[PDB]
Amino acid sequence: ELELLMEKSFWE
Amino acid sequence: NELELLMEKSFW
Amino acid sequence: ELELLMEKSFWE
Amino acid sequence: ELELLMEKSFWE
Amino acid sequence: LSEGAIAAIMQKGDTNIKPILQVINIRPITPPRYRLLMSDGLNTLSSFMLATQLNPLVEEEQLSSNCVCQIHRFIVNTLKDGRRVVILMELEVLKSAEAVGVKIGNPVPYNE
Amino acid sequence: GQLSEGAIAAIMQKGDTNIKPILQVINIRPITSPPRYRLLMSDGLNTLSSFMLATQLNPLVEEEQLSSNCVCQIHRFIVNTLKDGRRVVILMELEVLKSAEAVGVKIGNPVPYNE
Amino acid sequence: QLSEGAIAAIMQKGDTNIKPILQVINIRPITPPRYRLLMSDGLNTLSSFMLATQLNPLVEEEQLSSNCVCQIHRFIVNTLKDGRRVVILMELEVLKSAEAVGVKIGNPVPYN
Amino acid sequence: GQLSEGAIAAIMQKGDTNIKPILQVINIRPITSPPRYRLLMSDGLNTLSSFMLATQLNPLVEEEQLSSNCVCQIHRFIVNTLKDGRRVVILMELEVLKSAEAVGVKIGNPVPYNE
Repeated sequence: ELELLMEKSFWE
Repeated sequence: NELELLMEKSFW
Repeated sequence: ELELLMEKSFWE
Repeated sequence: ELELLMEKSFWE
Repeated sequence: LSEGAIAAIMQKGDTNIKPILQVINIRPITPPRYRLLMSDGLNTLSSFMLATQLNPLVEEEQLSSNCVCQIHRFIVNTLKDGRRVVILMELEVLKSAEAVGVKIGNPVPYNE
Repeated sequence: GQLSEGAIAAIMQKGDTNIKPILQVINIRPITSPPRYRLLMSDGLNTLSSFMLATQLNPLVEEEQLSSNCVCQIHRFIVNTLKDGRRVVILMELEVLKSAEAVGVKIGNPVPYNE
Repeated sequence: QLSEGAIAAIMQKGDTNIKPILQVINIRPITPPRYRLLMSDGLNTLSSFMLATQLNPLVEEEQLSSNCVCQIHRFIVNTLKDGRRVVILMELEVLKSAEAVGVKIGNPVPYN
Repeated sequence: GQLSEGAIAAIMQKGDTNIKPILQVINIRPITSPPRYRLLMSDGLNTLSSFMLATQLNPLVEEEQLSSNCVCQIHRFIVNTLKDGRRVVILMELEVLKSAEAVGVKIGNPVPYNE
């Protein structure tokens, strides 16, 4: 859950 | 139209 | 350098 | 401005 | 703002503080999940996730860019790569975005 | 209704930078090294030519994104006050909201700022 | 070798006998595509240039691209409904490739 | 084959600005008024910290789009040469091509620029 929500940069 | 369409919008 | 620039009118 | 910034090391 | 709180959470993970932070920006990951860029006045950090239960605070604009809030309950999870993420579970908005009007100070990214 | 009426007077008088006004470009003139652009802007109520473009934004002028009659939002600016008391606005960051072609005309009936 | 002052002259008086040497600054397709060009004479730049459809291969095979220098051998000037003048490029020769020029020449400003 | 190997030496020696090199950010440190960000950059061959970010790009840093290990393309830069002969690059436009998250590590084994 958290791993996927944080794999991207905050701003695209 | 014709040439009016090509110049209708800004370059970028 | 703003002082120098502002010594002239916009058009002149 | 740049001379003053570059007077210090990257890690200070 | 609770200057130094971001460093402390990232370095010690002490849940037992209730820091005052400023929201700098909020971005959804798309039922939306909201990730926040927060400031303690000294540092900013985007490793904040809003618990789903708090979504109405964002959607009704209580929590928005520049507002000042106090965090009452949060937890820190560490990802596999070693990065820490803060999950915000309970908070109160102390001053609205409109009342504060601007970013407070000149915070720089947490870099340690 | 599209422009931040009164923002020019606000900037000239108060000098505060915590606003992101929407303005119309009326004209752009180079002072010529990269050229430095000076702008005559309108907030719909007043016009004023005491605007300088940050060098970083020059490509917007050169690519015609920022041109006469375009509508833009100023995201960051700096105020400088000359010895003689005139205030100059340095436009640091901006977004063109509507092209000159899209707008097509000068918006409303602005008068020169005169206080 | 740019024909400094040629764009201003063509926009004012439209003398099709000027065979100007110009630099391409950028090329944008309007959707077969029609290519509009932002051109420079070293003094001014202007985007009021359309490439005749028959010259599309020059763009598509990269002979005509950003920074190349070309000579206009044949053009016509049209005037739109709003009074804006547009140059249709009918015959040109690329004198120096984008790669050989490598850079925008000079500090041209928009034709005003 | 991701980085413009040799671009750092080329800028320091030639001083030419007509290239758009692809570089990796190694570290970013603020000099503290908005902060001014100084960058330690890699071209895969060399590292060097003679890079200053234009303040217009501070949001890329502050929103963490530009951070350690990201790969970016420099679309516009300016060179200035100090009294002491050091060249300093001011980064005027850049695009993050791959996030720090996606790259994850320093690319290769660059050494400090040393000529």
